[PDB]
Amino acid sequence: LSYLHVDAAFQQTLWSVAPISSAQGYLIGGDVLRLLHGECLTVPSGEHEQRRTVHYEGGAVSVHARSLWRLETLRVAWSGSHIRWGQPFRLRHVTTGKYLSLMEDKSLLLMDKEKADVKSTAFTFRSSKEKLKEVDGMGTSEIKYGDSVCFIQHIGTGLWLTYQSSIQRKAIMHHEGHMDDGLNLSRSQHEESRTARVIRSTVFLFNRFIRGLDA
Amino acid sequence: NANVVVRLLIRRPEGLLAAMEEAIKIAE
Repeated sequence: LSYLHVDAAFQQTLWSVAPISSAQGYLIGGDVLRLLHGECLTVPSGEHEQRRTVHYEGGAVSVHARSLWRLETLRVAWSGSHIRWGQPFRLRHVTTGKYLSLMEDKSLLLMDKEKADVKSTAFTFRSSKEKLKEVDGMGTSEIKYGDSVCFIQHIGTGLWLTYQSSIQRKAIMHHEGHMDDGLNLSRSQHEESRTARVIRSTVFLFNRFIRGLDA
Repeated sequence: NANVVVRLLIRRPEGLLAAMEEAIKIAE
């Protein structure tokens, strides 16, 4: 490591390795996932905001690109463990990279990497809608994908996720809400996770291309 | 020995022709 331009040189530099992981169909931390209902959480399309509100509906978008969210558990080491009901995530819409930035008084927005604090956007999982802690291993297989009913309470305000009443059946923050906020899950496969980061890397260059030449 | 000395000559290094040209007229 030079002085911040990393390059192979004739001076040694220490390198403290840290692990991430080491079965089938369990919430292992780091997956890019749809968030099904029993219909899944979307973001409004482009060519029309720059995609900042949040819809929640069915359609072909659950087969399509925008409905893709990636958990990032706070532990840098061993983030590839399984997921138990209560360790937190900082969710992220992967096609644009914006975090699920929430102020429950204001709206359920999509801001940049500034609002991604441990409190401004962190959510968790709670198996009950009642109001009610570490290991450095590859995990205890708590949640599954197809057979799971999950519910989310924000850390920063304590409010709970329910839907309102081109469908804008919008997920909102409340105290009790409905009884059919029943988050079922589906993982996205290998290349579907791969294509999404390819699109985001293009737009962060192609819009960067277009803005520069128009000077 | 030709292998060993140069390996120990990279662990500390010490343009040379950019520097030794400037002293080629160095006097007083």
